[PDB]
Amino acid sequence: AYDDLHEGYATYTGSGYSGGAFLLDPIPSDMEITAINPADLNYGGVKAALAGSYLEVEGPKGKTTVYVTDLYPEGARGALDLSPNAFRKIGNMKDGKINIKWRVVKAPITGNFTYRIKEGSSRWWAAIQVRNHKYPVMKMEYEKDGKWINMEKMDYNHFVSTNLGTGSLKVRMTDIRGKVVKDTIPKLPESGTSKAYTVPGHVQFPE
Amino acid sequence: AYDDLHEGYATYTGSGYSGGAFLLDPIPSDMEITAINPADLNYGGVKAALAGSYLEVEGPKGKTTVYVTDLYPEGARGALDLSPNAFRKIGNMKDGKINIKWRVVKAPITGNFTYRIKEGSSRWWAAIQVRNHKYPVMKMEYEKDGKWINMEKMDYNHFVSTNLGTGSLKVRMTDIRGKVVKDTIPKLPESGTSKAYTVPGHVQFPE
Ligand SMILES: OC[C@H]1O[C@@H](O[C@H]2[C@H](O)[C@@H](O)[C@H](O[C@@H]3[C@@H](O)[C@H](O[C@H]4[C@H](O)[C@@H](O)[C@H](O[C@H]5[C@H](O)[C@@H](O)[C@H](O[C@H]6[C@H](O)[C@@H](O)[C@H](O[C@@H]7[C@@H](O)[C@H](O[C@H]8[C@H](O)[C@@H](O)[C@H](O)O[C@@H]8CO)O[C@H](CO)[C@H]7O)O[C@@H]6CO)O[C@@H]5CO)O[C@@H]4CO)O[C@H](CO)[C@H]3O)O[C@@H]2CO)[C@H](O)[C@@H](O)[C@@H]1O
Repeated sequence: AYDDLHEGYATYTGSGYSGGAFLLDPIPSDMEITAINPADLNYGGVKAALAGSYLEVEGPKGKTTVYVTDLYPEGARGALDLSPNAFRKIGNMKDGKINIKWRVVKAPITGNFTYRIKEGSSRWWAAIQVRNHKYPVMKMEYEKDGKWINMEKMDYNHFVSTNLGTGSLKVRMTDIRGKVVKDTIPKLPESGTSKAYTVPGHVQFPE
Repeated sequence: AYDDLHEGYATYTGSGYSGGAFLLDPIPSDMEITAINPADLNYGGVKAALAGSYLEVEGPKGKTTVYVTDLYPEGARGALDLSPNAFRKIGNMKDGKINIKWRVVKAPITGNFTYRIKEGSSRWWAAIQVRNHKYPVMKMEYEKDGKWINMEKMDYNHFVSTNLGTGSLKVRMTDIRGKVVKDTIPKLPESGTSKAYTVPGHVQFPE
């Protein structure tokens, strides 16, 4: 059915503010964040499906919302590793591990997607990340010669393809609800950029 | 390689000195070279098997030896597209096409292999080309955790693999006669190299 909660346990950690597997840096220190177990992270057989999602997390002392910035490698199904500023709002940190119920919620954000084009990217091979997205990005495609080509999502929260073609890149993104939106990204470099770079986008998933 | 024989036709072209498919630049402008039909290029099911090979070619007026630098995309079985300085030695330039016989021969070179590490190569993905080899290179393997891993030869005359591991790279090369030599290459970088570079090798195929 429509919007189920997930039972699990929360622990806490100070990692994930920097060097998180989803390459979402910089994370401001006042942000409530979490790492997420692999089974839940990879919903639908899509690697990093929940990367950059937001979760409402309910514990014994209340509820709070966290930004998913990292993998919780040894986490069981249902398990989250929150930042302590988030954890304290829903449980006593003396307890170390707490019972929780969580679910994906609409991101508390404004504006459009922002894209990050990974170092190494070119017309030959590219890795494109979506940031500032209101719901998990389950799918990304690009058009080439009138056909839409699926992009595999990677563990490091970018969508990848090869031989994408020349000129501007028409892309389309699908969320966890199945809503599809469409955008354009400027032509990829002749050859691999030494640095990742940012492209502010011009669409957002519907409310 | 010791013995071999092909019958076909040759034409001639000015291409292949620069920007040839096999990424063998720079080629001296007065070197004797040829482009080669796809069927014979991809001998034994190896893409670009004969890239960087040397052929002895016989026409009506004599024989000469040529360096294979490019693909002859439209050539039929046995067909070659020679540089005009090579065509001149074995045929009448006033003909647009000639009967030829040819065979893979020992490279008229001295010294050991040279490797070219393609731009963007790293421990995660690498494309390695062998240069200055006496016979066609049919196979390249590298060692990883005590096991030998085969690298796919690409159309662009490099061998490719992924997750090659850290540290210096033990490789082994097999020619078209089935001769095998082994060597070591310096470690690959942690991120895609910004520029292609060459590295001196320390072995050569036997005479
Ligand atoms: O999280 C906790 C967990 O951690 C675990 O460890 C993790 C660790 O935490 C992670 O950091 C790490 O994950 C990531 C890692 O996987 C990642 O790997 C990437 C890397 O970043 C990239 O840089 C690299 O990029 C290369 C591509 O892979 C490669 O495929 C691409 O290929 C291109 C070439 O670039 C291009 O030059 C080439 O050549 C062209 C030809 O295409 C062309 O052909 C055409 C002809 O011209 C034309 O005539 C004909 O008609 O058409 C032809 C086309 O069909 O020819 C021209 C010349 O003519 C050539 O120039 O073409 C290729 C096209 O595909 O190049 C890329 C260059 O960058 O990719 C790799 C992946 O492969 O790195 C990141 C770093 O941030 C890392 O995060 O993983 C580890 C391990 O899991 C722990 O294990 C665990 O314990 C913890 O719990």
